Amino acid sequence: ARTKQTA
Amino acid sequence: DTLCGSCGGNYTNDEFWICCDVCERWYHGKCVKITPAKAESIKQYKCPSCCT
Ligand SMILES: [Zn+2]
Ligand SMILES: [Zn+2]
Repeated sequence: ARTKQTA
Repeated sequence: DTLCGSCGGNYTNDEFWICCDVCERWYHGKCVKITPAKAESIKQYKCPSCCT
C-alpha cells in the first residue's frame, strides 16, 4: 500500500 | 497541507500515514487502525469507509 513512514 | 480523511488532522512526519487504494484519501494510520507492520502485509488497502 502507499504509505508515509515516520521520520 | 494534506488533512486526514478521518479526523481532519494535519500531516506531520512523526506519524504513520496510509492511503486508500480505492478512494485515495490519506489517513493517519492511527485513525484507520493500521500500523506500519500491518500495512506491510497489505497489497491493496481498503479504508473503513470504502468497506461500506
Ligand atoms: Zn487522523
Ligand atoms: Zn477509501
